[PDB]
Amino acid sequence: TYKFVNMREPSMDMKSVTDRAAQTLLWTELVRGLGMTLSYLFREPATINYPFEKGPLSP
Amino acid sequence: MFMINILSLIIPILLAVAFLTLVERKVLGYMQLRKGPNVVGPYGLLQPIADALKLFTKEPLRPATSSISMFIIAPILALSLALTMWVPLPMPYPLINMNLGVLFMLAMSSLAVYSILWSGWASNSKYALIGALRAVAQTISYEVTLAIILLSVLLMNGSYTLSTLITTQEHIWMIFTSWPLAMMWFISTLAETNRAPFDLTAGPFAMFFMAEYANIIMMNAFTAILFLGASHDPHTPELYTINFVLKTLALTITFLWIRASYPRFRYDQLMHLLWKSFLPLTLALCMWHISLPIMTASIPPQS
Amino acid sequence: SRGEYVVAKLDDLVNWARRSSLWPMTFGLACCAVEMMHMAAPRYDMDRFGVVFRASPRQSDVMIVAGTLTNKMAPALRKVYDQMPEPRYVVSMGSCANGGGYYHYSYSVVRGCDRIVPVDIYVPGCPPTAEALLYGILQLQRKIKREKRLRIWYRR
Amino acid sequence: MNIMLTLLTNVTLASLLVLIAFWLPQLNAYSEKRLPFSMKFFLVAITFLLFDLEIALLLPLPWASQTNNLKTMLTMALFLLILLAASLAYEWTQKGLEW
Amino acid sequence: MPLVYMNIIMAFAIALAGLLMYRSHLMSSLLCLEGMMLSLFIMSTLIILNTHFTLANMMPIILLVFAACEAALGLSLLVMVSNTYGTDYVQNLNLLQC
Amino acid sequence: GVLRLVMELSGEMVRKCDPHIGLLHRGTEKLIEYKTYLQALPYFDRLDY
Amino acid sequence: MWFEILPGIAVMAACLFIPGMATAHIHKFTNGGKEKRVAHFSYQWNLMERDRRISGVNRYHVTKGLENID
Amino acid sequence: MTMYIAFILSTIFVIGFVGFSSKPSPIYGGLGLIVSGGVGCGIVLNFGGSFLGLMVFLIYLGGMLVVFGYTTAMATGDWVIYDTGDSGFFSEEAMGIAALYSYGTWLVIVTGWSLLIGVVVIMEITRGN
Amino acid sequence: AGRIASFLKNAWAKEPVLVASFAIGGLAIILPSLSPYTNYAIRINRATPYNYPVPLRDDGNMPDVPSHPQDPQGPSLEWLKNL
Ligand SMILES: CCCCCCCCCCCCCCCCC[C@@H](O)O[C@H](CO[C@H](O)CCCCCCCCCCCCCCC)COP(=O)(O)OCC[N+](C)(C)C
Ligand SMILES: CCCCCCCCCCCCCCCCC[C@@H](O)O[C@H](CO[C@H](O)CCCCCCCCCCCCCCC)COP(=O)(O)OCC[N+](C)(C)C
Ligand SMILES: CCCCCCCC/C=C\CCCCCCCC(=O)O[C@H](COC(=O)CCCCCCC/C=C/CCCCCCCC)COP(=O)(O)OCCN
Ligand SMILES: CCCCCCCC/C=C\CCCCCCCC(=O)O[C@H](COC(=O)CCCCCCC/C=C/CCCCCCCC)COP(=O)(O)OCCN
Ligand code: SF4
Repeated sequence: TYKFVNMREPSMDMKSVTDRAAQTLLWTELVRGLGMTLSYLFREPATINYPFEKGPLSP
Repeated sequence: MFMINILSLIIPILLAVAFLTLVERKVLGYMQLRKGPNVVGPYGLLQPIADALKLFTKEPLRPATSSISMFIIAPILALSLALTMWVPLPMPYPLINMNLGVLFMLAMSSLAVYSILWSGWASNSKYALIGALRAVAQTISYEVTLAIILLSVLLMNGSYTLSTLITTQEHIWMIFTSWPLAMMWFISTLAETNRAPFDLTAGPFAMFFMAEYANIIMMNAFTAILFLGASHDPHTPELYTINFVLKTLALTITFLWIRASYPRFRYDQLMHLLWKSFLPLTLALCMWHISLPIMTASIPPQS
Repeated sequence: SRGEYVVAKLDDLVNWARRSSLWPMTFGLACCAVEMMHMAAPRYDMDRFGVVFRASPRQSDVMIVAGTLTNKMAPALRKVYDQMPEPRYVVSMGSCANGGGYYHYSYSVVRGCDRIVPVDIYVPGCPPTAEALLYGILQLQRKIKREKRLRIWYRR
Repeated sequence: MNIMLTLLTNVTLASLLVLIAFWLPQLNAYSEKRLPFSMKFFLVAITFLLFDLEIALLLPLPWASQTNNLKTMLTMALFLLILLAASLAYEWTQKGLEW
Repeated sequence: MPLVYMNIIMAFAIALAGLLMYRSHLMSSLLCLEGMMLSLFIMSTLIILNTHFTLANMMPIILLVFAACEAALGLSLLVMVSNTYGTDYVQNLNLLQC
Repeated sequence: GVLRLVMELSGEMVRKCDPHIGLLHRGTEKLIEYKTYLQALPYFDRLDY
Repeated sequence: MWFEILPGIAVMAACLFIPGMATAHIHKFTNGGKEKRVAHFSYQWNLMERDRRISGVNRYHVTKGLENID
Repeated sequence: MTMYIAFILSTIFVIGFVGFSSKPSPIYGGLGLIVSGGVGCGIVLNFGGSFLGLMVFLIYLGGMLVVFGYTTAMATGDWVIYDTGDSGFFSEEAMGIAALYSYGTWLVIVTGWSLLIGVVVIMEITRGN
Repeated sequence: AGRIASFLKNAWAKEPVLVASFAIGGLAIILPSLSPYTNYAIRINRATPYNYPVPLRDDGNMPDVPSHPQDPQGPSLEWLKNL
């Protein structure tokens, strides 16, 4: 079985065209990326305090 | 006591640049699920000092064939312009009260490209010269739209005095009156300082870095004054100073945020962006902002 | 006397400044570079030590050789080393850079990066863990702390 | 006077700091060891110059708005902006903005 | 007639003489033309400001604009000349002779 | 990794690209012939690391 | 956590507080405790010059009140 | 009288014009022209032409000399004749300059046509073939 | 009618920047001729005194010229206060 990754056709009605124009002119997806990055800023980092803390190991 | 005022304007700017770098590294780290420098000093606070001391004690690599003259003048011009570009800013009282403050600022920004041109030419390398030419072309291209947006916005002010911008925004911010020009202005300020997504390019290198970062902080301060007007009470200017500094810090952190959030343009892509999306809209909005006060009988006072 | 005290204090200040900000240029020759990219990763965070990520050769302080050095690559590595401003330190990461390693008996591999450039710290491993390379970097910092240039100039 | 004192101070501080930065590492002893001419960039520079001239024409607008002849002033300002847009359009359609 | 006007006219004459010497580098000819333009701008501005000819304040800007356009044209021509020879040397333009 | 790239361009566009490789040629295939199969196994870890 | 970015930012704020505030204080110190008089348009300059002349101490900020009218 | 600061500036202007008039190393001639333009803009600013001096400093220096250097890179007594009255609550220079839109309709028309024709001419000349 | 609408729809997609710019420019050209406040702006500009009002020598034949600013005759600025 196989899937298609980029085989979609955008709608050409007036509402969808206006939505795309609003995306182009107001940079909505750019704001989405900014919000994702901002959300990442407010969560705890993964850094450990070497050499006082050591990475996990195995026998 | 004018020398004291000049020094008290000149030294804190350099200190703020030195710590801007620490903040820049730290903000990027915490946005990347890590930390910034937190070993050199209590919270990385000594990191700028260590960086400066290391850079000033590292050997300088003079090209041994370059024009020593222009190689020395270029950082001189960069730092001089970066520090001079701060003098007419009202906070809330400018160091120098200029009638045509905004023109002086525009002229200095126009001069800014000579340092890039001279640094590229004196490098004695074809590739560095090509890079300098690309940077100069991008800078002049975006400074055109910077100037047009600036005059369009100032049409609501009545003069080129920077202090009047405080009076104009006493009740409402200028961002509400014209947000599209503000968006284009922000992007053009990003493209002017060669900041991401437009970053296509020992002692003197540190000088150039300080000049660029002072330019970043200043541009954000100018944007805050121009579009986010703080209320000023003549009997305690400290409130206006605090508001202005907070807005400038917010805009600088937004710059670092954008740097951390996006890929970068190609050269032809940003050239096309400007010349085929910003310039037509800028001209249309310039016509709109010329005609609007006449339509609404809301022409500003000063003449 | 006070003459030795002042030079000792200034030497301490310069050593602290140099070791608290090491800007490395990395030769990502081979697999070891991957572990290098894991020490700049969030867990280990080289940047928090003052070690910046991917400095340019013209303003780099320490050279990290991470991977196998071939005969076709040695002149380029030597040219990059010559370009570096002083004071410059070289770190040998992994068996391939230390002594050739798994390709020691090969016709196209330099048997150790110290045939071409002098090396300050040798980090063993195939590959050394990101923690091991961090230990090597901190050892280089301690080595820098131990040095004394102003005192030598005074006594000479 | 005051502006000249400020400019002199700025230039002097920059020069002194650059010179000390360039001379501090020069006291300690160390080892001490083409043609192409792309045309598109020239067109970019010339286009910037022409548009800069038109902005120079547009600059007196903030004071142009108090004349009592608002109709004529508006007409001429809009005419200048329209011709600026026309210059941009002509450069656009003649493939002068391509890479 | 004050001395600053004499100094500006002397600068204009020096720039014209430099344009008329023609050592090489047609770019130098363009530079001399622009220097003459700058001298003209400065002295016209001084004359107009001194006598408070309020309307004549239009005249300098206009001049500047027009002359700058000329520079662009000249620059373009230079490029094409270089595009034939690779250098802007004056002696390369010896194909036409009187 | 490490790559040398010689390319000819007419202005911005790339007219010809030519990659020069072998800067990480260690001669694994010849070294494998001197090892047993178990001894030659770890080379494949290093092939695509 | 993220508040560990606050110290350095705070320092920047202090460095950005000094210039503006300083100017204000100096304008209060050299102009007799009042705002520095701005003079565009050449009429305010004439007002300042007249103030300086009638002051008697060659300082414009020294203000002569109604007590000086006899 | 500050040692004839206007005379000093004029002398520096003439010195710079002589310096770049010899045309040595056209990049150095351009730099000398930059210095001379700065001096002349300073003369105009000191005289009282704030807008016109800033117009010189912006247009001339930042656009035209910048394009000149770019193209080159692609290749290888006073204080007496002044007035005594006042100007009111505005600056006469600004009013006279802004009168370009209300008084100078003809000037605006001809200048705009010349600039558009200049754009067309530059495109036609640099088309090539 | 149909062709113009289809052209506008095809321009609103893949070229919204130019559509918005042309709309804004056309509106800026057209609206001032239709607004009723432009005459108000002209009158506001006319009422701003930049120069000293030079008095006229009285001859007994100017009933419309006041003798004092407080006198009823002369232009009034009540409409500007109401604005
Ligand atoms: C205004 C005039 C300026 C003139 C020029 C001076 C420039 C600014 C000077 C100020 C710099 C501050 C120096 C402070 C550095 C001390 C940092 C301290 O934390 O280091 C500790 C002490 O180490 C050293 O002993 C510090 C020596 C620094 C210098 C000592 C005093 C010298 C000051 C004299 C300066 C005067 C200059 C005169 C000529 C102009 C050990 O830390 P370290 O080992 O790293 O890290 C280990 C990591 N761990 C903790 C996680 C395990
Ligand atoms: C009659 C001949 C017509 C055909 C020949 C045309 C020749 C070339 C075309 C250019 C000539 C256009 C005529 C305009 C002359 C300007 C004077 C007249 O128009 O009066 C003006 C009226 O202004 C009008 O608004 C002029 C508007 C017309 C210009 C706009 C477009 C012009 C384009 C013409 C060709 C340019 C290039 C081609 C573009 C497609 C003055 O305004 P006014 O207020 O009374 O007086 C001001 C003085 N005050 C202050 C003391 C009171
Ligand atoms: C009733 C009377 C009203 C009069 C009319 C006025 C209404 C105005 C309506 C339209 C306004 C929108 C104009 C805003 C600017 C739009 C320009 C634009 O669209 O450019 C984009 C591109 O813009 C960008 O991509 C720039 C982004 C660069 C990265 C920066 C991130 C942006 C987000 C950060 C926050 C921005 C904050 C702005 C304000 C800051 C505060 C001062 C087009 O590019 P493409 O989609 O690729 O298409 C081109 C080929 N056809
Ligand atoms: C006289 C009034 C003018 C006032 C407004 C002017 C403001 C500034 C705008 C003009 C500046 C210059 C624009 C020049 C346009 C060039 C056109 C062009 O050739 O570009 C076409 C694209 O342009 C077109 O698609 C053709 C025109 C499309 C329509 C343009 C607007 C027409 C009228 C629409 C608005 C009408 C009123 C608004 C109605 C909507 C309801 C509000 C090719 O694009 P490429 O960049 O080469 O793409 C190649 C890579 N894919
Ligand atoms: S040293 Fe070991 S891990 Fe690193 S590249 Fe060589 S074989 Fe791979």
